[PDB]
Amino acid sequence: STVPELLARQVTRAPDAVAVVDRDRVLTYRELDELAGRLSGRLIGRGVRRGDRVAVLLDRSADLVVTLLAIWKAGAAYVPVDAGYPAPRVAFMVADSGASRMVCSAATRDGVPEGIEAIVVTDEEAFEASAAGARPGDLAYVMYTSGIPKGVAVPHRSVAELAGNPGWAVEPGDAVLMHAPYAFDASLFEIWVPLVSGGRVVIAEPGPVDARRLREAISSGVTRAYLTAGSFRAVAEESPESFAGLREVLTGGDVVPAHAVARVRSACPRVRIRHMYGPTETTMCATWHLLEPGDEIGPVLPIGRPLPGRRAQVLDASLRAVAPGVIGDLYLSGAGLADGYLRRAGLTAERFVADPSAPGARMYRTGDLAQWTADGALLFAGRAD
Amino acid sequence: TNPFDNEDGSFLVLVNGEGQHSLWPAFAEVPDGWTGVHGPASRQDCLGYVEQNWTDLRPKSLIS
Ligand SMILES: CC(C)C[C@H](N)C(=O)O
Ligand code: NA
Repeated sequence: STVPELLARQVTRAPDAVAVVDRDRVLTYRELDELAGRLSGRLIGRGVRRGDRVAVLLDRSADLVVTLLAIWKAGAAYVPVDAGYPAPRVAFMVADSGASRMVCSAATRDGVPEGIEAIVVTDEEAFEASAAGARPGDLAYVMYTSGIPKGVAVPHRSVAELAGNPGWAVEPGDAVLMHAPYAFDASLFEIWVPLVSGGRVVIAEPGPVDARRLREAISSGVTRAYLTAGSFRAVAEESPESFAGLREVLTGGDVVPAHAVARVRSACPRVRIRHMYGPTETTMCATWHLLEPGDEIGPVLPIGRPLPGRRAQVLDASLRAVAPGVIGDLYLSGAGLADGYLRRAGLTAERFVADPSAPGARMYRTGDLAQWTADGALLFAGRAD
Repeated sequence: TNPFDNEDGSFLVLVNGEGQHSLWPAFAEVPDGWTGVHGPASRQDCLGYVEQNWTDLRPKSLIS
Protein backbone atom coordinates (compact mmCIF):
# COMPACT_ATOMS: atom_id res chain seq x y z
CA SER A 1 0.00 0.00 0.00
CA THR A 2 0.91 3.70 0.13
CA VAL A 3 0.02 6.50 2.54
CA PRO A 4 -1.78 8.40 -0.28
CA GLU A 5 -3.97 5.33 -0.79
CA LEU A 6 -4.73 5.05 2.92
CA LEU A 7 -5.43 8.78 3.13
CA ALA A 8 -7.68 8.63 0.07
CA ARG A 9 -9.80 6.11 1.96
CA GLN A 10 -10.31 8.67 4.73
CA VAL A 11 -11.07 11.47 2.27
CA THR A 12 -13.77 9.26 0.76
CA ARG A 13 -15.22 8.22 4.12
CA ALA A 14 -15.25 11.63 5.84
CA PRO A 15 -14.28 14.50 3.53
CA ASP A 16 -15.45 17.17 5.99
CA ALA A 17 -13.65 15.86 9.05
CA VAL A 18 -10.80 18.02 10.31
CA ALA A 19 -7.40 16.84 9.06
CA VAL A 20 -4.98 19.62 10.04
CA VAL A 21 -5.22 22.36 12.66
CA ASP A 22 -2.60 25.11 12.34
CA ARG A 23 -3.29 28.07 14.68
CA ASP A 24 -6.41 29.79 13.25
CA ARG A 25 -6.26 27.75 10.05
CA VAL A 26 -8.18 24.48 9.80
CA LEU A 27 -8.07 22.07 6.86
CA THR A 28 -10.59 19.31 6.30
CA TYR A 29 -9.58 16.07 4.59
CA ARG A 30 -11.15 17.27 1.35
CA GLU A 31 -9.39 20.63 1.64
CA LEU A 32 -6.03 18.98 2.31
CA ASP A 33 -6.51 16.69 -0.69
CA GLU A 34 -7.56 19.54 -2.99
CA LEU A 35 -4.68 21.81 -1.97
CA ALA A 36 -2.16 18.99 -2.39
CA GLY A 37 -3.58 18.24 -5.83
CA ARG A 38 -2.98 21.83 -6.90
CA LEU A 39 0.63 21.88 -5.73
CA SER A 40 1.07 18.44 -7.31
CA GLY A 41 -0.16 19.96 -10.58
CA ARG A 42 2.48 22.68 -10.33
CA LEU A 43 5.19 20.06 -9.87
CA ILE A 44 3.98 17.93 -12.78
CA GLY A 45 3.67 21.12 -14.82
CA ARG A 46 7.40 21.77 -14.40
CA GLY A 47 8.27 18.28 -15.64
CA VAL A 48 8.71 16.48 -12.32
CA ARG A 49 8.67 12.76 -13.05
CA ARG A 50 8.25 9.60 -11.01
CA GLY A 51 11.25 8.96 -8.79
CA ASP A 52 12.38 12.58 -8.78
CA ARG A 53 13.40 13.99 -5.40
CA VAL A 54 11.94 17.29 -4.17
CA ALA A 55 13.57 18.90 -1.16
CA VAL A 56 11.38 20.70 1.37
CA LEU A 57 12.45 23.67 3.52
CA LEU A 58 9.44 24.83 5.52
CA ASP A 59 8.42 25.68 9.05
CA ARG A 60 5.85 23.30 10.46
CA SER A 61 2.43 24.37 9.23
CA ALA A 62 -0.56 23.17 7.25
CA ASP A 63 1.43 24.14 4.15
CA LEU A 64 4.10 21.63 5.19
CA VAL A 65 1.56 18.79 5.27
CA VAL A 66 0.11 19.91 1.93
CA THR A 67 3.60 20.00 0.43
CA LEU A 68 4.60 16.48 1.49
CA LEU A 69 1.37 14.97 0.13
CA ALA A 70 1.67 17.03 -3.06
CA ILE A 71 5.16 15.67 -3.76
CA TRP A 72 3.81 12.16 -3.24
CA LYS A 73 0.84 12.82 -5.54
CA ALA A 74 3.28 13.91 -8.27
CA GLY A 75 5.00 10.51 -8.10
CA ALA A 76 8.05 12.00 -6.38
CA ALA A 77 9.87 11.56 -3.08
CA TYR A 78 10.40 14.32 -0.53
CA VAL A 79 13.76 15.18 1.00
CA PRO A 80 12.92 16.96 4.27
CA VAL A 81 15.36 19.69 5.30
CA ASP A 82 15.02 21.32 8.71
CA ALA A 83 14.91 25.10 8.38
CA GLY A 84 17.23 25.24 11.39
CA TYR A 85 20.04 23.28 9.77
CA PRO A 86 23.23 25.23 9.02
CA ALA A 87 23.69 26.06 5.36
CA PRO A 88 26.49 23.52 4.68
CA ARG A 89 24.33 20.61 5.82
CA VAL A 90 21.42 21.89 3.73
CA ALA A 91 23.66 22.14 0.67
CA PHE A 92 25.20 18.71 1.24
CA MET A 93 21.83 17.01 1.79
CA VAL A 94 20.33 18.54 -1.35
CA ALA A 95 23.28 17.58 -3.54
CA ASP A 96 23.69 14.14 -1.98
CA SER A 97 20.00 13.30 -2.38
CA GLY A 98 19.84 14.38 -6.01
CA ALA A 99 16.98 16.75 -5.28
CA SER A 100 16.44 18.98 -8.30
CA ARG A 101 13.76 21.29 -6.85
CA MET A 102 13.05 22.62 -3.37
CA VAL A 103 9.72 23.79 -1.98
CA CYS A 104 10.15 26.73 0.39
CA SER A 105 8.21 29.66 1.81
CA ALA A 106 8.81 33.40 1.73
CA ALA A 107 10.46 33.07 5.15
CA THR A 108 12.80 30.23 4.13
CA ARG A 109 13.48 31.35 0.54
CA ASP A 110 17.06 32.47 1.25
CA GLY A 111 17.86 28.94 2.45
CA VAL A 112 17.53 27.37 -1.00
CA PRO A 113 21.07 26.65 -2.27
CA GLU A 114 22.12 28.47 -5.43
CA GLY A 115 21.53 26.36 -8.54
CA ILE A 116 18.50 24.50 -7.12
CA GLU A 117 15.02 25.56 -8.19
CA ALA A 118 13.14 27.42 -5.47
CA ILE A 119 9.38 26.75 -5.49
CA VAL A 120 7.52 29.07 -3.12
CA VAL A 121 4.58 27.09 -1.78
CA THR A 122 2.21 30.07 -1.54
CA ASP A 123 2.80 31.18 -5.15
CA GLU A 124 -0.10 30.54 -7.53
CA GLU A 125 0.74 29.32 -11.03
CA ALA A 126 -1.11 28.34 -14.21
CA PHE A 127 -1.08 24.57 -13.87
CA GLU A 128 -4.14 22.34 -13.51
CA ALA A 129 -4.61 20.06 -10.52
CA SER A 130 -3.08 16.68 -11.35
CA ALA A 131 -1.68 13.58 -9.67
CA ALA A 132 0.68 10.99 -11.11
CA GLY A 133 0.05 8.73 -8.12
CA ALA A 134 2.18 7.00 -5.50
CA ARG A 135 3.19 3.35 -5.97
CA PRO A 136 4.40 1.00 -3.24
CA GLY A 137 7.83 0.25 -4.71
CA ASP A 138 8.50 3.88 -5.54
CA LEU A 139 10.64 6.12 -3.35
CA ALA A 140 8.66 8.02 -0.72
CA TYR A 141 11.39 10.03 1.03
CA VAL A 142 15.11 10.27 1.71
CA MET A 143 15.87 10.95 5.38
CA TYR A 144 19.40 11.51 6.68
CA THR A 145 21.00 9.76 9.64
CA SER A 146 22.98 11.42 12.40
CA GLY A 147 25.92 9.76 10.72
CA ILE A 148 28.80 12.13 7.66
CA PRO A 149 25.01 11.86 7.38
CA LYS A 150 23.80 9.03 5.15
CA GLY A 151 20.69 9.24 2.98
CA VAL A 152 18.20 6.48 3.78
CA ALA A 153 15.91 5.73 0.81
CA VAL A 154 12.48 4.54 1.99
CA PRO A 155 9.77 3.24 -0.40
CA HIS A 156 6.07 3.99 -0.10
CA ARG A 157 5.26 0.42 0.94
CA SER A 158 7.42 0.74 4.06
CA VAL A 159 5.96 4.11 5.07
CA ALA A 160 2.45 2.68 4.71
CA GLU A 161 3.33 -0.50 6.62
CA LEU A 162 4.38 1.85 9.43
CA ALA A 163 1.69 4.53 9.24
CA GLY A 164 -1.22 2.15 8.65
CA ASN A 165 -0.15 -0.34 11.30
CA PRO A 166 -3.17 -1.40 13.39
CA GLY A 167 -1.11 -1.31 16.61
CA TRP A 168 -1.07 2.48 16.67
CA ALA A 169 -4.75 2.34 17.69
CA VAL A 170 -5.31 5.94 16.55
CA GLU A 171 -8.96 6.77 15.93
CA PRO A 172 -10.86 9.56 14.12
CA GLY A 173 -11.43 11.28 17.47
CA ASP A 174 -7.70 11.54 18.11
CA ALA A 175 -5.70 14.75 17.77
CA VAL A 176 -1.94 14.23 17.52
CA LEU A 177 0.50 17.01 18.35
CA MET A 178 2.99 17.72 15.55
CA HIS A 179 6.27 19.25 16.70
CA ALA A 180 9.11 16.87 15.84
CA PRO A 181 11.28 17.83 12.84
CA TYR A 182 9.73 16.45 9.65
CA ALA A 183 13.35 15.57 8.79
CA PHE A 184 13.12 12.94 11.58
CA ASP A 185 11.03 9.84 11.06
CA ALA A 186 9.07 10.33 14.30
CA SER A 187 7.14 12.74 12.07
CA LEU A 188 5.67 9.63 10.43
CA PHE A 189 3.67 9.14 13.61
CA GLU A 190 2.89 12.83 14.12
CA ILE A 191 1.71 13.44 10.53
CA TRP A 192 0.77 10.29 8.64
CA VAL A 193 -0.62 8.00 11.37
CA PRO A 194 -3.48 10.39 12.32
CA LEU A 195 -4.24 11.17 8.67
CA VAL A 196 -4.54 7.50 7.64
CA SER A 197 -6.75 6.96 10.73
CA GLY A 198 -9.21 9.83 10.21
CA GLY A 199 -7.88 11.88 13.13
CA ARG A 200 -6.30 15.31 13.08
CA VAL A 201 -2.78 16.75 13.10
CA VAL A 202 -2.35 19.70 15.48
CA ILE A 203 0.59 21.89 14.45
CA ALA A 204 2.42 22.99 17.58
CA GLU A 205 3.00 26.70 18.06
CA PRO A 206 6.52 27.86 17.11
CA GLY A 207 9.26 26.96 19.54
CA PRO A 208 10.09 23.90 21.62
CA VAL A 209 7.24 21.97 23.24
CA ASP A 210 7.87 22.06 26.99
CA ALA A 211 5.70 20.75 29.82
CA ARG A 212 3.65 23.96 30.01
CA ARG A 213 2.92 23.92 26.28
CA LEU A 214 2.11 20.20 26.44
CA ARG A 215 -0.44 20.87 29.17
CA GLU A 216 -1.93 23.69 27.09
CA ALA A 217 -2.13 21.44 24.03
CA ILE A 218 -3.84 18.70 26.05
CA SER A 219 -6.36 21.23 27.36
CA SER A 220 -7.17 22.23 23.78
CA GLY A 221 -7.93 18.62 22.80
CA VAL A 222 -4.64 16.86 21.95
CA THR A 223 -4.97 13.18 22.83
CA ARG A 224 -1.58 11.74 21.81
CA ALA A 225 1.95 13.13 21.87
CA TYR A 226 5.44 11.86 21.08
CA LEU A 227 8.46 13.20 22.95
CA THR A 228 12.11 12.46 22.27
CA ALA A 229 13.79 10.37 24.96
CA GLY A 230 15.62 13.41 26.30
CA SER A 231 12.48 15.52 26.55
CA PHE A 232 10.44 12.65 28.00
CA ARG A 233 13.03 11.96 30.70
CA ALA A 234 13.15 15.65 31.62
CA VAL A 235 9.37 16.04 31.87
CA ALA A 236 9.03 12.68 33.64
CA GLU A 237 11.46 13.79 36.35
CA GLU A 238 10.42 17.47 36.57
CA SER A 239 6.64 17.50 35.95
CA PRO A 240 5.26 14.00 35.25
CA GLU A 241 1.71 15.21 35.93
CA SER A 242 1.92 17.28 32.72
CA PHE A 243 1.00 14.17 30.72
CA ALA A 244 -2.37 13.97 32.51
CA GLY A 245 -5.28 13.85 30.08
CA LEU A 246 -3.40 12.26 27.20
CA ARG A 247 -4.72 9.00 25.87
CA GLU A 248 -1.14 7.97 25.04
CA VAL A 249 2.37 9.38 25.38
CA LEU A 250 5.06 7.94 23.10
CA THR A 251 8.84 8.09 23.30
CA GLY A 252 12.00 6.44 22.08
CA GLY A 253 15.22 6.98 20.21
CA ASP A 254 17.75 7.38 23.00
CA VAL A 255 17.86 5.65 26.38
CA VAL A 256 14.68 6.00 28.45
CA PRO A 257 15.21 4.73 32.03
CA ALA A 258 12.49 2.60 33.59
CA HIS A 259 12.38 5.14 36.44
CA ALA A 260 11.16 7.84 34.03
CA VAL A 261 8.24 5.66 32.93
CA ALA A 262 7.48 4.77 36.55
CA ARG A 263 7.23 8.45 37.48
CA VAL A 264 4.76 9.18 34.68
CA ARG A 265 2.59 6.18 35.59
CA SER A 266 2.61 7.28 39.23
CA ALA A 267 1.46 10.79 38.32
CA CYS A 268 -0.84 9.74 35.45
CA PRO A 269 -2.43 6.35 36.20
CA ARG A 270 -4.62 6.42 33.08
CA VAL A 271 -2.17 7.43 30.32
CA ARG A 272 -0.90 4.71 28.01
CA ILE A 273 2.89 4.91 27.69
CA ARG A 274 4.45 3.55 24.51
CA HIS A 275 8.23 3.05 24.38
CA MET A 276 9.48 2.69 20.80
CA TYR A 277 12.72 1.40 19.27
CA GLY A 278 14.06 1.45 15.75
CA PRO A 279 16.53 2.96 13.32
CA THR A 280 15.73 5.19 10.38
CA GLU A 281 16.75 2.26 8.17
CA THR A 282 13.58 0.37 9.20
CA THR A 283 11.08 3.27 9.12
CA MET A 284 10.69 4.93 12.52
CA CYS A 285 10.18 1.99 14.86
CA ALA A 286 10.47 -1.79 14.65
CA THR A 287 9.63 -2.84 18.22
CA TRP A 288 7.58 -1.23 20.95
CA HIS A 289 6.53 -1.75 24.56
CA LEU A 290 3.13 -0.46 25.67
CA LEU A 291 2.44 0.09 29.37
CA GLU A 292 -1.34 -0.07 29.78
CA PRO A 293 -3.09 2.32 32.19
CA GLY A 294 -2.62 1.32 35.81
CA ASP A 295 0.20 -1.13 35.11
CA GLU A 296 3.65 -0.65 36.66
CA ILE A 297 6.80 -1.04 34.61
CA GLY A 298 9.12 -2.82 37.03
CA PRO A 299 12.92 -2.70 36.94
CA VAL A 300 13.70 -2.91 33.18
CA LEU A 301 12.01 -1.07 30.33
CA PRO A 302 11.91 -3.47 27.35
CA ILE A 303 12.31 -2.27 23.82
CA GLY A 304 9.41 -4.67 23.50
CA ARG A 305 8.00 -6.80 20.70
CA PRO A 306 8.16 -6.38 16.91
CA LEU A 307 5.35 -4.34 15.42
CA PRO A 308 2.69 -6.40 13.61
CA GLY A 309 4.17 -7.45 10.29
CA ARG A 310 7.76 -7.27 11.53
CA ARG A 311 10.26 -9.84 12.76
CA ALA A 312 13.28 -9.63 15.04
CA GLN A 313 16.18 -12.05 15.42
CA VAL A 314 18.91 -12.30 18.06
CA LEU A 315 21.85 -14.22 16.62
CA ASP A 316 25.28 -15.12 17.97
CA ALA A 317 28.57 -14.61 16.10
CA SER A 318 27.97 -17.76 14.01
CA LEU A 319 24.50 -16.43 13.04
CA ARG A 320 22.72 -19.03 15.20
CA ALA A 321 19.55 -18.06 17.06
CA VAL A 322 20.18 -17.81 20.79
CA ALA A 323 17.91 -18.89 23.63
CA PRO A 324 16.11 -16.44 25.93
CA GLY A 325 18.35 -14.60 28.36
CA VAL A 326 21.36 -14.75 26.02
CA ILE A 327 22.75 -11.51 24.59
CA GLY A 328 23.25 -11.48 20.83
CA ASP A 329 23.17 -9.24 17.75
CA LEU A 330 19.78 -7.73 16.88
CA TYR A 331 18.48 -8.01 13.31
CA LEU A 332 15.19 -6.54 12.05
CA SER A 333 13.15 -7.99 9.19
CA GLY A 334 9.66 -8.14 7.73
CA ALA A 335 7.89 -4.89 6.99
CA GLY A 336 9.44 -1.45 7.00
CA LEU A 337 12.91 -1.86 5.51
CA ALA A 338 14.46 0.95 3.51
CA ASP A 339 15.67 0.23 -0.01
CA GLY A 340 19.14 1.16 1.21
CA TYR A 341 21.50 4.13 1.39
CA LEU A 342 21.59 6.60 -1.50
CA ARG A 343 24.86 6.45 -3.49
CA ARG A 344 26.23 3.78 -1.10
CA ALA A 345 25.70 0.33 -2.59
CA GLY A 346 28.49 -1.21 -0.52
CA LEU A 347 27.21 0.17 2.77
CA THR A 348 23.73 -1.04 1.81
CA ALA A 349 25.06 -4.56 1.16
CA GLU A 350 26.93 -4.37 4.48
CA ARG A 351 23.88 -3.59 6.65
CA PHE A 352 20.83 -4.83 4.70
CA VAL A 353 21.93 -8.46 4.62
CA ALA A 354 20.36 -11.75 3.60
CA ASP A 355 17.76 -13.06 6.06
CA PRO A 356 18.14 -16.81 6.72
CA SER A 357 14.55 -16.98 8.03
CA ALA A 358 12.74 -15.79 4.88
CA PRO A 359 13.63 -16.80 1.30
CA GLY A 360 15.17 -14.00 -0.72
CA ALA A 361 14.49 -11.45 2.01
CA ARG A 362 16.78 -8.99 3.79
CA MET A 363 17.21 -8.04 7.44
CA TYR A 364 18.70 -4.83 8.80
CA ARG A 365 21.75 -5.15 11.08
CA THR A 366 21.02 -2.76 13.95
CA GLY A 367 24.50 -2.90 15.45
CA ASP A 368 22.72 -3.20 18.80
CA LEU A 369 22.81 -6.07 21.28
CA ALA A 370 19.64 -7.53 22.77
CA GLN A 371 18.25 -10.58 24.53
CA TRP A 372 14.88 -12.27 24.44
CA THR A 373 12.75 -12.79 27.49
CA ALA A 374 11.02 -16.15 27.80
CA ASP A 375 7.74 -14.55 26.67
CA GLY A 376 9.18 -13.04 23.49
CA ALA A 377 10.00 -9.47 24.48
CA LEU A 378 13.34 -7.83 23.75
CA LEU A 379 15.66 -6.12 26.23
CA PHE A 380 18.27 -3.69 24.93
CA ALA A 381 21.76 -4.79 25.92
CA GLY A 382 23.95 -2.04 24.42
CA ARG A 383 25.91 -1.37 21.25
CA ALA A 384 27.91 -4.11 19.56
CA ASP A 385 30.74 -1.54 19.61
CA THR B 1 33.40 -9.53 17.10
CA ASN B 2 30.32 -9.23 14.93
CA PRO B 3 30.91 -11.50 11.91
CA PHE B 4 29.70 -8.91 9.38
CA ASP B 5 31.99 -6.25 10.91
CA ASN B 6 35.20 -8.32 11.16
CA GLU B 7 37.53 -6.51 8.76
CA ASP B 8 39.75 -9.63 8.75
CA GLY B 9 36.97 -12.11 8.01
CA SER B 10 36.29 -14.03 4.82
CA PHE B 11 33.19 -12.99 2.93
CA LEU B 12 30.92 -13.67 -0.02
CA VAL B 13 28.69 -11.36 -2.02
CA LEU B 14 25.16 -12.71 -2.46
CA VAL B 15 22.43 -11.52 -4.85
CA ASN B 16 18.68 -12.15 -4.69
CA GLY B 17 15.94 -12.10 -7.32
CA GLU B 18 15.57 -8.33 -6.92
CA GLY B 19 19.24 -7.75 -7.73
CA GLN B 20 19.93 -6.65 -4.16
CA HIS B 21 23.45 -7.48 -2.98
CA SER B 22 24.46 -8.70 0.46
CA LEU B 23 27.73 -9.20 2.27
CA TRP B 24 27.88 -12.66 3.82
CA PRO B 25 30.34 -14.47 6.12
CA ALA B 26 31.82 -17.32 4.11
CA PHE B 27 31.53 -19.75 7.02
CA ALA B 28 27.72 -19.46 7.04
CA GLU B 29 25.26 -21.40 4.89
CA VAL B 30 23.86 -19.24 2.07
CA PRO B 31 20.19 -18.43 2.77
CA ASP B 32 17.49 -19.71 0.44
CA GLY B 33 16.65 -17.28 -2.33
CA TRP B 34 20.21 -15.93 -2.45
CA THR B 35 23.07 -16.81 -4.80
CA GLY B 36 26.79 -16.32 -4.21
CA VAL B 37 28.34 -14.23 -6.97
CA HIS B 38 31.76 -13.37 -5.50
CA GLY B 39 34.18 -14.76 -2.93
CA PRO B 40 35.38 -16.09 -0.58
CA ALA B 41 37.43 -12.89 -0.42
CA SER B 42 38.33 -10.09 1.95
CA ARG B 43 35.64 -7.75 3.24
CA GLN B 44 37.04 -4.77 1.31
CA ASP B 45 37.25 -6.86 -1.86
CA CYS B 46 33.61 -7.90 -1.53
CA LEU B 47 32.48 -4.32 -0.86
CA GLY B 48 34.44 -3.14 -3.89
CA TYR B 49 32.67 -5.79 -5.98
CA VAL B 50 29.31 -4.48 -4.75
CA GLU B 51 30.27 -0.88 -5.53
CA GLN B 52 31.34 -1.88 -9.05
CA ASN B 53 28.48 -4.29 -9.79
CA TRP B 54 25.37 -3.01 -7.93
CA THR B 55 24.86 0.21 -9.87
CA ASP B 56 21.10 0.64 -9.31
CA LEU B 57 19.70 0.15 -5.81
CA ARG B 58 16.14 0.00 -7.13
CA PRO B 59 14.69 -3.53 -6.86
CA LYS B 60 14.52 -5.24 -10.24
CA SER B 61 10.75 -5.70 -9.91
CA LEU B 62 10.34 -1.91 -9.76
CA ILE B 63 12.32 -1.31 -12.95
CA SER B 64 10.51 -4.08 -14.86
C1 LIG C 1 11.27 7.27 16.23
C2 LIG C 1 12.25 6.64 17.22
C3 LIG C 1 11.52 5.51 17.98
C4 LIG C 1 13.54 6.11 16.62
C5 LIG C 1 14.05 6.89 15.42
N1 LIG C 1 13.73 6.12 14.22
C6 LIG C 1 15.57 7.07 15.52
O1 LIG C 1 16.33 6.45 14.73
O2 LIG C 1 16.06 7.84 16.38
NA1 NA D 1 21.49 1.50 12.29
